[PDB]
Amino acid sequence: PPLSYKHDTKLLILALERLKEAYSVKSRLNQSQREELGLIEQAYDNPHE
Amino acid sequence: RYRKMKERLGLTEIRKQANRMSFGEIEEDAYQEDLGFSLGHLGKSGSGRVRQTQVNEATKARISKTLQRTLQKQS
Amino acid sequence: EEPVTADVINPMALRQREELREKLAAAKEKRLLNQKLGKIPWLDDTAAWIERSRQLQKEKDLAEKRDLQGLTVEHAIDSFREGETMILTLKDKGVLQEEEDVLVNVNLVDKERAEKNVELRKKKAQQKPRSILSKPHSFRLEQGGT
Amino acid sequence: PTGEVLSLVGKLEGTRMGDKAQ
Amino acid sequence: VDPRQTQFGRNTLMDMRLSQQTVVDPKGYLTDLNSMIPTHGGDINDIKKARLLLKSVRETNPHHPPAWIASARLEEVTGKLQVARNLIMKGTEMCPKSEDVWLEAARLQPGDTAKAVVAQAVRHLPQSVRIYIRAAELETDIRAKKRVLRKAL
Amino acid sequence: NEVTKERTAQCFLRVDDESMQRFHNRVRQILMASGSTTFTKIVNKWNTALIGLMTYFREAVVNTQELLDLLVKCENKIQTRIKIGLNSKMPSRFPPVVFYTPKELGGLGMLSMGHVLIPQSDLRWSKQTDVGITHFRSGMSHEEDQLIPNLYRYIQPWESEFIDSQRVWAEYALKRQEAIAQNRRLTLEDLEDSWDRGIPRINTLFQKDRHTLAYDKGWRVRTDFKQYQVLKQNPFWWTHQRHDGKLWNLNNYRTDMIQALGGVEGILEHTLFKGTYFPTWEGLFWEKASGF
Amino acid sequence: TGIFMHGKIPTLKISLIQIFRAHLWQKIHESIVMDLCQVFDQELDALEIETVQKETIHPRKSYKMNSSCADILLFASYKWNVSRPSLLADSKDVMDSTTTQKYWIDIQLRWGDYDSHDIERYARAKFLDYTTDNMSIYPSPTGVLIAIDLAYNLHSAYGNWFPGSKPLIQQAMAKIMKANPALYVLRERIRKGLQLYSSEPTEPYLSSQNYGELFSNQIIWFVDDTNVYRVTIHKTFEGNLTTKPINGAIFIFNPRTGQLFLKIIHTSVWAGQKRLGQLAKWKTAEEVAALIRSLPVEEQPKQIIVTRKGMLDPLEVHLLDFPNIVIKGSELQLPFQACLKVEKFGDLILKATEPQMVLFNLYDDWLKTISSYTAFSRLILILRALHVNNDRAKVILKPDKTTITEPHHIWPTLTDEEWIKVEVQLKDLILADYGKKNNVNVASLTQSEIRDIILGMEISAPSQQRQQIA
RNA sequence: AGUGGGUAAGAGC
Repeated sequence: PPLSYKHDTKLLILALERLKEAYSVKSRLNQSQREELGLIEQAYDNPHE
Repeated sequence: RYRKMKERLGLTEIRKQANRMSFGEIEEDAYQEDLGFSLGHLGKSGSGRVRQTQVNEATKARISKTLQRTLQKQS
Repeated sequence: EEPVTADVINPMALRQREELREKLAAAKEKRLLNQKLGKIPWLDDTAAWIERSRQLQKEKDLAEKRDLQGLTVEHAIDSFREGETMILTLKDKGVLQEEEDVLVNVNLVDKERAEKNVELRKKKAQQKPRSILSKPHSFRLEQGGT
Repeated sequence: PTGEVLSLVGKLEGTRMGDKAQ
Repeated sequence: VDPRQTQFGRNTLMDMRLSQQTVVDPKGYLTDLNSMIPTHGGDINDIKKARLLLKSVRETNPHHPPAWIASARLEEVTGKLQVARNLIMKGTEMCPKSEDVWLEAARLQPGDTAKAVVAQAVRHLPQSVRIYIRAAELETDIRAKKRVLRKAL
Repeated sequence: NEVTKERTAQCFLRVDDESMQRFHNRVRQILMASGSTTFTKIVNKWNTALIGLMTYFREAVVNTQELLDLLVKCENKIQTRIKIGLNSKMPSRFPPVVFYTPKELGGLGMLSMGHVLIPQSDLRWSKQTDVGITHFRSGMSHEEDQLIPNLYRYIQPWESEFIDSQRVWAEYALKRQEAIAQNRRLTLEDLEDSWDRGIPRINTLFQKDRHTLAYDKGWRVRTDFKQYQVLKQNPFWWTHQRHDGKLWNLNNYRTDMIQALGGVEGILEHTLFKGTYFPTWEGLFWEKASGF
Repeated sequence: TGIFMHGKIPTLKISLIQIFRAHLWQKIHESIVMDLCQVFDQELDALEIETVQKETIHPRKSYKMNSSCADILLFASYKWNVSRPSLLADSKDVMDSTTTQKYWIDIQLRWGDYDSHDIERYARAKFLDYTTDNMSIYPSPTGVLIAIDLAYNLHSAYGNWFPGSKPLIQQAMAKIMKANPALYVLRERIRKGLQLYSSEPTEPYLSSQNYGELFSNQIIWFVDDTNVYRVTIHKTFEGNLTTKPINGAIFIFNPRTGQLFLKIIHTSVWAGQKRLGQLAKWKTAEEVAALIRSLPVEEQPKQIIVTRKGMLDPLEVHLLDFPNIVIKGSELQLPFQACLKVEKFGDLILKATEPQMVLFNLYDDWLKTISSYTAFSRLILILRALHVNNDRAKVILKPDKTTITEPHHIWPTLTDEEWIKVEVQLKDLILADYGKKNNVNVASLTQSEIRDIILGMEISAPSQQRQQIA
């Protein structure tokens, strides 16, 4: 994957959506799930990092 | 600290509107993967909100302090 | 006993028939609108249009050479003292509500609530208590004069 | 009127699957 | 939908107010020729309540082009694209002076119908030029473009 | 045949024994993991399993009479578990209105792949007006006791699905090719009759994230392999709602289930609704959880 | 309770125990019995009733289902022509059946089920059984039994009918079923247990407990449309009291900086309008949306609080392009409609011949020495006092002739301690005037109560019989 | 077909 890939962002968005669908119905989250969600959101806020 | 924790664990407006289910008016289940999940009044007619219910950013999902430390080390 | 079969109240059927009637009404309105909307040389010649534009330009050059009150108020006549004047405002009503636009004074509402509350404190057809409570003096205007 | 669910084997073969659906 | 795709691939205003040893600080009214908020779909939660309120606005303020525009766009984002056309046509019959309603009509109605609407706008408002440019865009024929542009001029 | 265009072969379908065993195991683990569990959760799990099985194996249930027997047996198991949850004693003449009432009207909203008759005595209600108390039945029809509509008739067969999908996609291709010339985007107006017909449902063309989904490739394989990452088995391991659309509509089924039960009036007659003295059933809403 | 449980349902046992807690069944019987007593005491002459007695019964009579006793007894004046027993809805009566001088009345409450909720048949059966029962004790062989199904709210009377009793009892029982304190308590408890509501959702609703949360550095806009369509009315001793419409002022006040925006509307707008109220509402919403559009994004408000509840719908309609701008209703009545009572505002809007918009700074120069929170508190206290009296408040505004209101601003310029003294004098004014209209001593009020009065809380209770909860 | 799986606890008289 090049540093100047045209689709470098769409793939990340799709991967994050697929990872996030694990908790689309989970009313309660333990520490592991909330850490995973925090990492997903942090990666979504700063896609380049 | 108590105020911050109450804001974090308190009921949000969108969450408060989520667990309100409209009587009589049946809604089609928009989640194929699970029929037991619904938004309730959220997005449903008769919810009493002309505008869309905004997202309470006080409930944003963020990583722990040690996770931040490890990420900074792995950078 | 022997009953009578009632019409089944089906919300799904109600929504579906409402949508169908709306679609039919929209189609009828579209047909009626198209009834009106369907009634609307130099178009291709450039030189002819140029000549016409020049002739219109020179043609323009040559040419240059209170009685409106009949509503009601939510107060009694004696509530207004003769020797004083007051400001009457509108009463807060829902927009979708289609009641009569009554006219109201805030100070007199405060006084009425206080006396009503005071009356309650003092208190401390057939079957009046369940009728006058669970089931507002006013007078109408005429040409701005009552 | 028992309230038990009956098996529809050997039942309602006069109806297709695409019926009662628009 | 984007034509490239295959089987496998609102309520605006017209009055603005500028902000700059007295107590009274009047603000002169400012008018704008166009006021077109994008579709911004999904911001309306109660579709029926919003439709009722916009109908009430149309009844109370028939000469308010933003009312008609907002009602039509709400109908469009709802999916009832015919009642939106009907509402816009009613607004044009009710607000001939404002060209924004006519531009929305051209945006919503299909080709020939929108061309006829723009012609009706020219009948009502032959001075504004935005309707002329819109009609030129609709008219695919080069001869039709020439005709509409020369009528505009 | 694609050349003779004749009925050269006949294809008989059946639900595999492994699939029936998996469905029975899923229902068994639903039931046995219900010691401390709300009735609505159990009914929702059963409904999800049933729609997954029936939508995946449509046209294959009819020839598998063992599957019909297993389905009705498991539905009776669910009903028995709920009844035991209510009271620790089996009801003798329990009515079906409690189970087959849509969840908005307070019922469990269970989908029935069986044959359940509603006794006629359960289709009568009473209303008090100024003249007195009047009694109403549900239907003028002089037939047998009302049968709740079966999910069987509310799923279109795969053969019809594929024929309709081919016809709809041919129509859409024709519309697109005749709209490129006149230079107009398809604006949801001509694509209204063919709305939920094609297998890649036309709704996916108008989906919000239709641009970012086009770069999602190999999603069926990912969905199938998801069972190795999530602790819960997915009934819809084979299709994606976003990519493929919704392949089943329960609007008509629930419409006819409300109609068969006598409507909201009769259903609420079975409930405490008239005991709340609410003037009407329209401007009301539920609350899933209390404040505390 | 009178509820019969077929098979132990522990969840339903708990639910029904909670619903009928604090002896609710007995209280419902008491309420119905006393309502019938009152309705018969009202019509005591037209029915030839000598007197009416509320018959004493056992404390647990409401649960006595096997047997029954009389609850209400009617004494005839001279003679009553009791008719043949019949259902309540049976208008036809064979009036001349037996003469008597007593008319006992029995009241039964039951919890009906789906199969057993026909209250007419139940009433007839219970009446016959109790009349023919030896254990059941009744004074006279002539009487009536009224059965109420609370689970379905079905009321019916069966038995004897003295002349004129059927229509009166029908109307009275319809009224009691429609309205009854004990029945209302039953309905409320059932609604709470079932957790369904008649469309009263929870939305941001500014009260006196979150009033402190208002005092934050965020941008807030108080929008008021009370003074939009208004007239002046004066009474003439010689002729008739008459009115005259005047201009209106929409308030777009901002507590953060005192930037109060006046939308001045000339009377000419209401020329050919048949519905002035909602037109004023929509005009206010339009002007508010236009003002927010005028301002830059940084200074745009994030909370719009309206004193009136009529702006909750229109604003959301006209603010449909600004989703991050939450609108708050205000249960407490901030006295902002009285700011036009200031001499600098009413004259200005009454001589404004055309609609326009003006800006004011309600915090003249106080912000130089006090925070905007203190400025807002002082301003709201001043407006409360102005709305209260408008005459003694003006006197309190200037303590001495030295205090002169310069034309540049509105409120008089005073020293800090002078401001303290004026504030405490205005507080005393407000408390004394509230006591004048409530017959309550100033010292009788507590700190929280005084805060509520300044904000605008009131206490009233036309139906205190809900004391039956205790 | 069938029994059950349906005991409110408490205070002293």
